Amino acid sequence: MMLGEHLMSWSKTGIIAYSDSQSSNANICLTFLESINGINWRFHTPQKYVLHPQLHEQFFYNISSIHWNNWFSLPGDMLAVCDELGNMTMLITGQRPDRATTYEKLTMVFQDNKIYNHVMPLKPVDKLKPMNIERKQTRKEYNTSILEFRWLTSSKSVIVSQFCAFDSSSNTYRSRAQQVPPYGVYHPPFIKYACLAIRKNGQIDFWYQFSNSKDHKKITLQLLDTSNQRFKDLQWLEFARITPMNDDQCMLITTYSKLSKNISFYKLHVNWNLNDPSLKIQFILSTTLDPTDDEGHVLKLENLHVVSKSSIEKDPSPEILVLYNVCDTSKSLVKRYRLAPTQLSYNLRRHSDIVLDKKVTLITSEMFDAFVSFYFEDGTIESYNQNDWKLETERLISQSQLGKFKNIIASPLSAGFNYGKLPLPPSVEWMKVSPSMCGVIVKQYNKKWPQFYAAVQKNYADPEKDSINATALAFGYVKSLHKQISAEDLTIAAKTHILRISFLDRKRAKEFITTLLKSLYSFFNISPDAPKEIMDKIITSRPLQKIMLLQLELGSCFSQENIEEMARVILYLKNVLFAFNGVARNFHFAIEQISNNSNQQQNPKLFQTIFSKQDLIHSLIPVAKWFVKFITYLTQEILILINDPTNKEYTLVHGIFGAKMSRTLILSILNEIKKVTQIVAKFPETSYPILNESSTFLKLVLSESPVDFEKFETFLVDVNNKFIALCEQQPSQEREFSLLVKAEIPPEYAKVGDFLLQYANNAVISHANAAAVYFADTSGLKISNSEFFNPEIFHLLQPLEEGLIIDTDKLPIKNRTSKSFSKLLYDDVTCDKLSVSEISDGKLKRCSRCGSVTRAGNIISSDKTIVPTSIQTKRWPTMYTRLCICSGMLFEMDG
Amino acid sequence: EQACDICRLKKLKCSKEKPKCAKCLKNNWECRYSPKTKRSPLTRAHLTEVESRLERLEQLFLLIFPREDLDMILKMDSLQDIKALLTGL
DNA sequence: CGTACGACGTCAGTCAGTCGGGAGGACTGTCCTCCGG
Ligand SMILES: [Zn+2]
Ligand SMILES: [Zn+2]
Repeated sequence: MMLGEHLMSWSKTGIIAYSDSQSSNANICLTFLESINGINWRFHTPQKYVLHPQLHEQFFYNISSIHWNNWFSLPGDMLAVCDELGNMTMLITGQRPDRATTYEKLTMVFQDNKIYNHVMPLKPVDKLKPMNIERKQTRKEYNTSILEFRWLTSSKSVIVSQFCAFDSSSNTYRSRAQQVPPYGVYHPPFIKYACLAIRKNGQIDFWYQFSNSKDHKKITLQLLDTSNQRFKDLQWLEFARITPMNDDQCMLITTYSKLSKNISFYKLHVNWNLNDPSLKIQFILSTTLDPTDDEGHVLKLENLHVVSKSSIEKDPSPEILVLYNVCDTSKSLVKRYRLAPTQLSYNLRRHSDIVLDKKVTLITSEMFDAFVSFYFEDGTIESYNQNDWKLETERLISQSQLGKFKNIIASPLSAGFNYGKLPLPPSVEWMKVSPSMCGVIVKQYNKKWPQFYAAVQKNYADPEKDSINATALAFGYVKSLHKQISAEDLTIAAKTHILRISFLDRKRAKEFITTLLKSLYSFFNISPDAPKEIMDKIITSRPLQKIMLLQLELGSCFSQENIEEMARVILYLKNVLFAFNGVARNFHFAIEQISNNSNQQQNPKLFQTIFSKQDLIHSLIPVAKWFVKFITYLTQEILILINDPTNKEYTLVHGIFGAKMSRTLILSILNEIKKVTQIVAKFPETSYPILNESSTFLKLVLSESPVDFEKFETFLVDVNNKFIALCEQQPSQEREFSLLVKAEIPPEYAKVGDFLLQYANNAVISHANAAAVYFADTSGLKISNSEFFNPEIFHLLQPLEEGLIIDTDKLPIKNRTSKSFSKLLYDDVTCDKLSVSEISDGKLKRCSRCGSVTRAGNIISSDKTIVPTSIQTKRWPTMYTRLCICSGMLFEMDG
Repeated sequence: EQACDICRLKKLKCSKEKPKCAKCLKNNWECRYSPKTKRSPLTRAHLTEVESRLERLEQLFLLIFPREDLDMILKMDSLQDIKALLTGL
């Protein structure tokens, strides 16, 4: 039997929504990947929901297919699920009727049965009271049973990369990115969205919503536009695959009706241009299938998968891959046809025939990858590229090395990372290769939780292959960022290989990270050795929220190591950057609002405006405490390092000062701090003296700091000048990487390391209290991973043979909840202590990536305000409602 | 005769010399002499070509749709509106 | 404590600069009459 090609859908934001067929109270499930202890990973708790046609005001039906709107450049949040009865239920996540919410909470838009608008936020089944809903099975394939669902993209363009080649002239890998113009059918901006569904009887549907209205509209037709309804209700289409073509507003509805035993072709046309779009249909061609092969063995059509081919490829005609299996023979033939117009001096031209040695039980086309996956019976997967149908896992062996471009690599699968012995399809409910092809998702009958299998490499003892492997995994992320994919699957696969390397030689594994991340900069045309102008662009760049997160996970096992610590402090400094400069721009505009709105004092709008002006500065005080607490830690390490320069465990101090933008970034923070204080002094609060406490406290905390900022300001300024003249003395680009990522100084520059120890003592410490800073309480900075997760789980739990992902059932009884995973003591965004009330209310969020815990995006209690009051004010924590500091997703913490 | 782009835009006497000129030179600006703009000939034969084709498209338009619609289109500047008009058939 | 002086801030007035209506006027092309072929 054919597997569940569309039972599960990995949303582009990481949400895994899959069909549920075992629970008697729910039919759909939601989950996602989260980190257990920074090393291992586990799936989140399943959030079960029940879907029935009568949610608008009772038996529910099974789910037929799940289609996340991750196609092209769509945001990927609006999930539309079609049940077995044919009703299309549309669920929007990440939004509420009154406010914005996280990505694990659902909401309805409209229900189809006639279509009507009814906004209602759904609730989980477990939390909901026991209802009188029973699992009625719609075992009948109705006329309205949707065969294939397809989404419609907008007019936006998508920029991706095609492949990379090894430039032997420079001994480095080079990649080229080509913009992909939209092809097929795209909906205009004034339409909120559009979608198309083909029903098993031939009736077509076209749901759309106007961006300026709430009412939904539906337009329906039928494929066989004959004068008789006798044949209208006869088109029982076995396969109905919709492949958009380069023709404008055209979709090739390749159908195979067993009534006429021919693979009929159709063309669908839509005129967008507020009038309703007009739908047109035009029959084109019909052909018969071949009965026999060349040698005399008969064939049976197992599947009809047509590839969604763009105009980039040489021949844009879609590949109609009609699969045939020679009976009683392990061989399986895949005949390829292409549709072309008939030329004078349409038709199907046969190119060639491809023989496979194992029977195929499932075909899935990858998105934005052009990869057809052949899920054979024995569990092995052979992904053939669309360009040449050459096996990706064996392309390197058979590649013609000689030429201008050598070692053409498109994915980490080209290196040789092959999946292990997957479970047999009979026991498997459904499979799906991960988006980056690094692993496969398997759902099992007797397993209540999804499994996971990663790629392995047999020749891990050969050291000469580390150069290729690091480059191959480097390009894997390059495509993911361009497609806005989380790429959490690729992160797990990279760590397992590194772990096996570190078991034999720990020194070798460290160099693997450095070479791997270096290729990312070359691929994206970003250079850490560039002039200072580009350096400003780097700090604001999104990738550092993810590329730095790579070493945050790839370096977790290395205890007492500064690879992850160096990335976290820079990453948290970015959060520190968003704090002051995020509000410095906001506070600047408040100055002008005072003068122009001074002509109406008694209005009820100015009083709330005045109150909000002095309330905002109050919330910065908890952040400033961690800001001062951070600079003291680095100054404390200066005194310790002088006595014992040979201590390798304290080498993190070198990298922090070595970073070039960090010295400028702190100077900019000190600059705006001076500007804010000067502006506050220039423009103080005079109407209400009681509100001056927050403004006055800002001046006091700077003056009362144990170390003067002006003395510390000159400290980093002098380092920049000395580190620039050294570049002119000898040209080197690895030192830029060393001062930013390695947090070390190369042995060839051992003389440079001695300068940091000697000069730092006389520069700033001479104006501060030496005895006080050494004994100062700077603990609790939440810098190391050891003080993020609880000590019970901060260790390896399973052997590397069993894999890196851990099922929840194997966790300790007291450690089987997300509440016991981390230290729930301090906040991570506003850097404020968490009281018992904020802990117990269940309104705080946890990051599935770095383990951070934050109550951002929620109304703060009255005790945290300037004056206890019931007035609700939307504070700056609302920026991180859905995205964490490390670009991870934030979810409501379970109680 | 031709004044430089900037003097035109500003409406002050242009020195008009070659290459630049007094105020673009002095004031420090890139002085240009743009081509005359192509416009339709204002002859009587041409106004009549155009009035008489507009009239005949109006006459044909009225065999297809009501006069009240004539008057709407004759004023529309938006291409969506000209098309929607037609879509309400 | 009270008065006087100085300094700062605010308001008004004047000057300059710039967008703009449009005058000046060479010119394009109209649109008459009626020559002379
Ligand atoms: Zn001029
Ligand atoms: Zn000029």
